Amino acid sequence: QVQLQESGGGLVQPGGSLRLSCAASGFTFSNYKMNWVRQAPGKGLEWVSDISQSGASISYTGSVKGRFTISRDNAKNTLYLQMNSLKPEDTAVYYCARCPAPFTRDCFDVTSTTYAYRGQGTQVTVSS
Amino acid sequence: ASIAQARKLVEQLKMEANIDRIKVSKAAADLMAYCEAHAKEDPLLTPVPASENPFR
Amino acid sequence: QSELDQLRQEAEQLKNQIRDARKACADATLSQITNNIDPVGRIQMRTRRTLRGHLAKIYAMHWGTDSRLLVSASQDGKLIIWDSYTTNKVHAIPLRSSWVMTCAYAPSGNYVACGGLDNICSIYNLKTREGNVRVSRELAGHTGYLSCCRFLDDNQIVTSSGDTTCALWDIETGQQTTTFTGHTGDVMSLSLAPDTRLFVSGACDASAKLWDVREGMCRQTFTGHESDINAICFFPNGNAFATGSDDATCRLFDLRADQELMTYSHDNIICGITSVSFSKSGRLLLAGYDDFNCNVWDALKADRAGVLAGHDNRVSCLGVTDDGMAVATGSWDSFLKIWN
Amino acid sequence: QRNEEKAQREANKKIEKQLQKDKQVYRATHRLLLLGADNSGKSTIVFETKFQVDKVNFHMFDVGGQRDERRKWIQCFNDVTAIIFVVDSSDYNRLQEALNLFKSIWNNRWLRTISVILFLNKQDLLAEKVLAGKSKIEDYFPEFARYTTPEDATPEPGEDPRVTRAKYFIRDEFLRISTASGDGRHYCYPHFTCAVDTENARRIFNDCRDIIQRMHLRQYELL
Amino acid sequence: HSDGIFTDSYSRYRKQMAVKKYLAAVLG
Amino acid sequence: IFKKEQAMCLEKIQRANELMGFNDSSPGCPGMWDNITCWKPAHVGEMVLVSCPELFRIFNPDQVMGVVSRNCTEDGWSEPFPHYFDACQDYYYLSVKALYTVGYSTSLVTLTTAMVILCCTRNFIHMNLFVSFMLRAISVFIKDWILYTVECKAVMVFFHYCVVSNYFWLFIEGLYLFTLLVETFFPERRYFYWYTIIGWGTPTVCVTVWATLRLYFDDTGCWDMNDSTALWWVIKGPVVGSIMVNFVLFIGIIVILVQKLQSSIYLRLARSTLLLIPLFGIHYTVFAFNVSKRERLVFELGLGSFQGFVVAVLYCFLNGEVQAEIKRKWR
Repeated sequence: QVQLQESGGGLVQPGGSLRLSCAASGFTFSNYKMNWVRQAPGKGLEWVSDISQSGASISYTGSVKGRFTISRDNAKNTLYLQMNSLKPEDTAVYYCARCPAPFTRDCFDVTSTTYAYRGQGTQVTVSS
Repeated sequence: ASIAQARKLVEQLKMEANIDRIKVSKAAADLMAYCEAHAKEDPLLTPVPASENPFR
Repeated sequence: QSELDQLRQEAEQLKNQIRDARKACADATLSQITNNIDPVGRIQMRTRRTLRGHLAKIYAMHWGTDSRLLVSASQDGKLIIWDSYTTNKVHAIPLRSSWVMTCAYAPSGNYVACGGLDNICSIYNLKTREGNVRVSRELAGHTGYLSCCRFLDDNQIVTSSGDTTCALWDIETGQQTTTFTGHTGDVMSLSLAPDTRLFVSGACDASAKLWDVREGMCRQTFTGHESDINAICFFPNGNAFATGSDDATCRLFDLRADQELMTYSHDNIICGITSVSFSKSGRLLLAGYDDFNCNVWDALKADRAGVLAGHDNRVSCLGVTDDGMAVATGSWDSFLKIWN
Repeated sequence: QRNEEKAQREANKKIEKQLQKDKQVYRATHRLLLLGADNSGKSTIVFETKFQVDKVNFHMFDVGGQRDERRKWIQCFNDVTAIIFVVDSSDYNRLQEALNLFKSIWNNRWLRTISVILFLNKQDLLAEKVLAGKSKIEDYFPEFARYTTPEDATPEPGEDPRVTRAKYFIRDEFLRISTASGDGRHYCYPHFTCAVDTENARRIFNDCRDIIQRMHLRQYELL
Repeated sequence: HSDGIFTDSYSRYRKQMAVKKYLAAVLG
Repeated sequence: IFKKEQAMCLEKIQRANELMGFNDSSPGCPGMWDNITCWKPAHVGEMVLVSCPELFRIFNPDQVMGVVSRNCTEDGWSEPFPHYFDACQDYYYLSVKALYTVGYSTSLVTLTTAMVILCCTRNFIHMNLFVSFMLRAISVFIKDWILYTVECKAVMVFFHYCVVSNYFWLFIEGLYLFTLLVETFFPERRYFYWYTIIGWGTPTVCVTVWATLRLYFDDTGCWDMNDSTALWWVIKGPVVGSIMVNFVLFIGIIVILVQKLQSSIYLRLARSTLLLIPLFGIHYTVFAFNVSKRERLVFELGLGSFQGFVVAVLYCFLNGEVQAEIKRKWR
């Protein structure tokens, strides 16, 4: 019954802005973590950003610090990721991934060959 | 790649579409019938004194 | 690639009509049947005997055929079969792989099994070697950890694993007889049927799958959970399945009505469920939690039948006897307890 | 028959003698789950490898061959006395996976009380990579600008201050993950090592000694 | 030892009191 | 106390007068035991001489002497020499006795309560220590009720057994913590089988050598006047040894603890020390030297007689699993 769908994507010129929106249904959304995990071609899976159950603790990791910003909507079952100042290396597939268990400070979802709680995602690309 | 999982899922969900699916009241009547047929002999529901209980 | 997308949309519209059809066969709920049923209300149990002697935690236990012998699975290596009447050990079998995860017991009382983290389900003989109990048959062949093993007959053994495989095995050749693939996550526990013709499998996928024993394809696929399936056990006839999750939502699924009949949640419970195995009656479900205590729940009337507390740490496995004369719990403090 | 009960009581006393020997054997050895990134110098840091220091035998239980998932079989390792970690201090492309992983080992539910050790491995490769200066830490970590050397840092003679600044930044990053939710129950002892030296088992012996001393002092509430 | 020093001093004192009272009752 | 020495010297007097009464002569005044001493029979005009019996040892101890004579007369026994009197605070003791009788009673009450609720392996040594405290309080009450006969000496032997066992048992708890922090590996619970043998099996050796070496060599009274240090130090040498060795083990544990605590600080170090004093018994180390006897007895029977209550508050009713076990009977 747990389903996750995603929205956004396309080709965006470097320097553009984009809004990735993840909509999920089938559970109670407000009581565990959320992660945003991207897939670069030729490489494995790499984790991008994390937000807690309320929006209290947010952390962006890697070379996406500051230029991107995520937030979430509990009552609309939605994740938001607003990105500014893209690059050729952010050509990726983007999956919104879920914590495996409620009420946890831990999360192992990103570096999975396969997982059970992440959608098929959107594709972002840039022009050159 | 996706063809094998697709034929598998449509098979495993058409069998669910070709089994007689009877009411929830029918299933709860089945559980209640098994309850009234097995309430007399179970040592868990009917408590037992120390003479005929081998766990004392 | 576009015809594969049309294939996916064909799959989506068909399971749309199926999941709308499954609602159509269910117009009333289970709450409309508990109105004229005499509830148990309160019931409690006194601990009778505490089998002690294990050196580290207890990970699984299996009940016997005569409801006198049980087999306990420590995690320092020892696999000890106890006599629960006289509260005394019968055999203590050291092992190769220390990290055992589930054991089982024969229908003829002759053999035991040890599922490991070292990927080899070992099978031990007992009554033909009363002295010098050694390893009879290794069942190498999996890649991941083996998570639940039972005995279908004394020649057939159903082992689930971690590489999603969940294969049915024959002891005489040491080969994978029938494979039941289809999952995409860690498969945690199995529960055999009375007729040994079906068996139900719960995984990390938040889904249960009911399989035949002969053809080898998924007949039924239930869903509805928000986390892992951490144990399952089901009804003595083969038409209702009790499922314990990590979301603390005990569920009772049906095979004839094909839809999820009963959910149970509460507000005082945030601890996940480790094992659910339930009585000969259709009344008592028994759940074990991460709040170090067992909770006896009533099936058709979702009310607390009772609390069985008394453990030092997390309860890891549970077992009801065949004759219903006892209920044993095994927790992570090396103390089994028997309750009736 | 009561005489078969007497033979059962004799076999019970023999079995209790068996459990007494194996209780002394099991309490003798200290399990140490060793997990880490691959191609990070994991095997050369000394499945089951048993090594003896000062008449104490550690059963270092590496795990391999399972598929790429934890949180079903990592709950089976909560009675160990340490968790050795090994990461690569040179390859900056995998530090963020290691940081998220050891954040998850710190704050899992059933591994709260288990206190990790840290072996930063392949050390002089980091020294070579920061002497050559091809890739900067600011390409991956945007936080390297607002950081300087710590005062307790012991610099190696003949090594640059950029070496000490980069290496102690990585150590302070792991420790900054540690002190957020560590409650005085479980600590993270860092250690820099290369793949060359064989002195490491002495250091694991000293720090497993420190973990058991702190575990005994928390039972008497003294500390 | 602290109860031993008290029992020693108290029993020596109480014998001294009875002997002084006896040499008061006899010799006046 | 007077009639037995009366009987002894009157036996001497009748022996004297029946030896002199064989001859045709006789003493003009017969031999007589006066109300503290006696005189040998003699003729008139004689001067019979004797020293004073042992009562002077508690009257004035420095003449060790006075000698008293007496004369005879045909009328009777004449006027003597300058006599034995001439020739050779209780509120405090009742205060101390009332203070420790309320002390050991509140000790015994809270210890049987805390041993009901407490009943690990550390908890085995702590339950054995609480057994020793309850045995000490029971034995002090039996001694105070009996002393204040072969039952008297046997109760005094049981009393010194309970007290010497309690001081050894504080020391063995100190050795258990210091062995746990230095030899940190090697859990040998064979040690535990040795612990009771050096805790309940050494004071039997001490009070048996004390009882036998008191039965010979000056058995006096109810064995409560110690009166000779070489028979007294057979149950004081072990207790002074236990106190001083436990003080070194407390210094060793505080060195290991400040070394782990450096890694406020000083408030946590002082709060760590101040709950290791009633368990290790460090407050007996202030007094190890007859002099300052009033201040020593007040500090070690007025405020050391609540050590059972302080230990049963600090180590059963307030710390750790017992509160969880209290919640196991609360919720």
